[PDB]
Amino acid sequence: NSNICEVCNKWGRLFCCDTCPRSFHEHCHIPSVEANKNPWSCIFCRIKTIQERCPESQSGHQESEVLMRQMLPEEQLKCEFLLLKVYCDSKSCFFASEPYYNREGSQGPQKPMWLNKVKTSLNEQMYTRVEGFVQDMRLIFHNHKEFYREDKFTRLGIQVQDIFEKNFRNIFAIQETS
Ligand SMILES: [Zn+2]
Ligand SMILES: [Zn+2]
Ligand SMILES: [Zn+2]
Repeated sequence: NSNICEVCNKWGRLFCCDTCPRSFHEHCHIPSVEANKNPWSCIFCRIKTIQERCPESQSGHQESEVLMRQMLPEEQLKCEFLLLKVYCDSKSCFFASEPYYNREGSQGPQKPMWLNKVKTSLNEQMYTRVEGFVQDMRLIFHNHKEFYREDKFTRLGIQVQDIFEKNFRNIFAIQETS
């Protein structure tokens, strides 16, 4: 197995996947690495298994249909994985914890949002449809773009949104378009 966490790229107290060479800190993995369970399979392995069991699940889909899906176990897992893929980018640090807004010439958002809040919301089964999760994720970046206006720091929101969107299209097998 790897000797660094797949998500944050640091060593420490790591839990090793039994079915691939990846390793994780406890709370870097999503869901948090399960207490017992030998063997243990990581979220990358669990997603791969879904795909292998239903090869047709990789045919293209319409985003509108994906968003209306109820958060049954497989959709719950796909959203957990998509959230984890965002945390895998180091630029996710800017969006992880609760933000505050005090900048001359800007007003903070009506509905603040951040990655750890989405993480808790998933853990607590607060989303009933995929749409709920995707709306909160997109809100994170939209709030950032709006608040930072013309400051070049706005680009961090663009960059992390692009990682989110690319992974959304891959995980949920959204039909390719120009
Ligand atoms: Zn980690
Ligand atoms: Zn694995
Ligand atoms: Zn089948």
